[PDB]
Amino acid sequence: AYFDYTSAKPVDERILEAMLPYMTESFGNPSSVHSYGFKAREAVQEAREKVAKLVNGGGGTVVFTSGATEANNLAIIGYAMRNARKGKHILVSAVEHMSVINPAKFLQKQGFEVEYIPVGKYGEVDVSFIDQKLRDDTILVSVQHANNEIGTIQPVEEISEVLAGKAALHIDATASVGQIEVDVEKIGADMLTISSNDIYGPKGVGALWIRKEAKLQPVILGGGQENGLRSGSENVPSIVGFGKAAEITAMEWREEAERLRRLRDRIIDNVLKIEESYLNGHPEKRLPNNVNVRFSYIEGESIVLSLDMAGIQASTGSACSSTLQPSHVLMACGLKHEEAHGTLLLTLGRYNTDEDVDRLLEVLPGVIERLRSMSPLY
Amino acid sequence: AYFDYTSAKPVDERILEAMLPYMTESFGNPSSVHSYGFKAREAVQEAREKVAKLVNGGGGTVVFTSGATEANNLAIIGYAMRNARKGKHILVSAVEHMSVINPAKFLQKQGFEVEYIPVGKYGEVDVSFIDQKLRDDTILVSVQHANNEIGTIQPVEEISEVLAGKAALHIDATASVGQIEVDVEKIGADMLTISSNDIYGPKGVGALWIRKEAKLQPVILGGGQENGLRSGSENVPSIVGFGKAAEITAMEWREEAERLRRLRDRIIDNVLKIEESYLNGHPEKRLPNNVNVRFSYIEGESIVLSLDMAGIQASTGSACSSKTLQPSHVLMACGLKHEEAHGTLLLTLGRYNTDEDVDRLLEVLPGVIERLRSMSP
Amino acid sequence: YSDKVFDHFQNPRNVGKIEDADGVGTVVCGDLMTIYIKVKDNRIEDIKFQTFGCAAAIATSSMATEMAKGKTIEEALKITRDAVAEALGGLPKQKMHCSNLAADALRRAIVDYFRKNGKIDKIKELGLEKELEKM
Ligand SMILES: Cc1ncc(COP(=O)(O)O)c(C=O)c1O
Ligand SMILES: Cc1ncc(COP(=O)(O)O)c(C=O)c1O
Repeated sequence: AYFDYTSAKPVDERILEAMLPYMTESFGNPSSVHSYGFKAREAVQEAREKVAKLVNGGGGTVVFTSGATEANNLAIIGYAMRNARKGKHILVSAVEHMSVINPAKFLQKQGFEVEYIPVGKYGEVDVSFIDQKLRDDTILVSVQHANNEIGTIQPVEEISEVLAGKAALHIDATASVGQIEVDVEKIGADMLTISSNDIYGPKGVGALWIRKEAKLQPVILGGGQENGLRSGSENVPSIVGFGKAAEITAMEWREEAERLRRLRDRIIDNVLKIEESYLNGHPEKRLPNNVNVRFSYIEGESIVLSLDMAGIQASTGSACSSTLQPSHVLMACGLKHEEAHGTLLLTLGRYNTDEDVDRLLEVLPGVIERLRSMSPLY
Repeated sequence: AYFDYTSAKPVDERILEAMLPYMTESFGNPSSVHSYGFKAREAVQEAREKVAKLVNGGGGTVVFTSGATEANNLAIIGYAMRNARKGKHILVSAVEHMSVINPAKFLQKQGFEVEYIPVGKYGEVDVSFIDQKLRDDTILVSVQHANNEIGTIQPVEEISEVLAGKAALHIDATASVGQIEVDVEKIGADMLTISSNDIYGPKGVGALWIRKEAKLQPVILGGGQENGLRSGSENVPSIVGFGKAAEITAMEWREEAERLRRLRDRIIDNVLKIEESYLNGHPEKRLPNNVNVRFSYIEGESIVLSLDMAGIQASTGSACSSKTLQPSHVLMACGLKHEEAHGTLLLTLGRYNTDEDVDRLLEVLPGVIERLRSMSP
Repeated sequence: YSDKVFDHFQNPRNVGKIEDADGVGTVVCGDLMTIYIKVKDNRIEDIKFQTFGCAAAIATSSMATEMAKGKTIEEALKITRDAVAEALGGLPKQKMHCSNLAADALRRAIVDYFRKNGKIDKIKELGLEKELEKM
């Protein structure tokens, strides 16, 4: 029973089929001026449009990167550097993925001023901080659509109004694309981060989408592929796969997320009967695929490994599973170091069944009991 | 008849056979502390070792990248940024790939003094220029092992000796792996770039070998994978394929190399026996897979698309095909007049090249050249 | 990861609390542990443990208490972090502090038992003065 979907996802069989011919028969390089390269270019172009179509991204550009991490690096460093003549103040959310938080920390070493936006007990950004700390010199604000640890969905449409086209708005959509509607014009984004594997395409590819006019400095220098914004011969097979995943997600995402929500709820309603258990992140404005619970008196890695020995895959924000520091997200919500130790994160996907849940809910309570009965803390 | 192996190669079928399970059955993330994490974690480390074994890499560390391009970005930018206090002087060969020449140019912008090592007629870096210009404040030298453009093999053994303890030595080994012996201790590499696709593994992954106690700043920032030098969730399948290809290249290159040298030789003898043909780069000290001749009487893209039409996938340094519209930097550096260089043919040979493929080009090429110069200004 | 570590984690030995225990020893991350011993003729007639912490915490606590059971006291003070790391089949770095955890809770238990039975002299004997003070 694999409930660790937000750390890795399998590649959908239909994506693999789209990919394989590009790896062995049409392995041409898009820059080549012959048949083999021309086929190669049609393929990248089709993929580009399927990714753009997925997020209603016609009024902007898709740039293929090696993943959400690079995409984020490029969004933050690429944009700020090229735009520093118009100001140097930046707003970033306290619960962003480290591929946002670390690049902002790099800009802090390069004469940029970065303010990190607090959140509340359920992990939603504080919009009135944004509106209070917005200044004529603020050029960028980076907030995620949704949070992949606690499941919480962010007030991005609200955020877009406040900004009022006075500072560029970056949105990491890594957790949202496939779970909830991702419409760049509806959420007023200027840059969007997309992950292939998060929608069941190959690992090691992603895109940053960039509104027309938003201008950026590159990070990966060399050949000038991606119109000068990302160099290296294009990874055609992955891009095609990424494209096939976008087409599938567009056609199937709604029914899938409704199903996962229903399974999410059965989990939460059952898990939470257990003496001393708590849901982290919002109880409703929450990704259909996320259950994040904590259990008093016990430690998260132990829950995780117990589960595994039953054949159940899961995840924890405990210090014990890293570094040795707990989850920065949990800290920001205002969990104490004690609370964060007993964390269990179960995230759902395309190959889950009611039977997976059956199995989980007959196994868990025995685990929590077995660990509790040894905790000096019980 | 595919003669463009250095632009892109097919993935080897065995590489493929080893990639799939990790896409569908064992799709776990190496950071996970459960069985699927554990398998993925063993799968990655075994590849890392197979890659280290390829270039003799025990006294060092393999860092996975999204490809050569990134690995060069890491070598130059990450090494120079982290070492700047030892000095800010940098030596870069004039015929490096652009993924080395561009980041250096970034550095010049950032205050670093970069000098470009000249080459002779066959594009071979001047080992003497490196002797007399290497200052006390030199921290990094970057010289490719071989040129994928013109085939020339650099004197890396002798360059490594000109140094000795002074500046770290970066070597781009993209052209060379699977072609000629690549040994980090023998060429004296302080850093070494490796390309998966170039050795029949997948596109989208590559590596930087880094000698123990050379220190770099990372480029890709975030989650702390690759021991803090390259964040992001490991592309387990790609890395597996990369290892698998590493394991075949160790066990097959000596021979495949001979086979190709033979084919190159045949090609060499006949193309050269044509109206106004010159051979670019060194004729003897050259990769088993590089034929690149130039013609006075024509343009390159023409010779290329005229070949495509016969069923021949080739490449050109012709300015026409460059989107910026400039001719090859690699060729200008040798000394060619922008005009002379315009009509050049490049023919990268590879694994699935056979005798019959070679006999086709020899039955096709002469007409292509003749019934094209027959319409010349 | 580690081999017999799985077996002591999933099937732990001597979990529990001891009423009218003869010695109770107790110890940067989130690992807290106590050991309980009953002592008859200079032996550990019984040992039970309670720990809160990672899988290696559990494993080492299990192993340590299995190692000490029915042993003389001087035989038990011989149960260093390494005799337990090795005992299981070793552990990886970073999680090795969790072996120090168990070996320390056991020492303290033994040091508790001496401080309660006026055997303060043996505390000196015997190498364990420093750990009484830091308690
Ligand atoms: C010498 C050399 N270095 C670097 C590269 C870059 O490889 P990629 O474009 O796949 O990153 C190439 C090939 O393009 C090359 O020939
Ligand atoms: C919100 C968010 N952003 C970015 C990433 C980066 O993912 P990767 O490690 O695939 O680059 C992740 C993890 O998947 C994530 O959860």
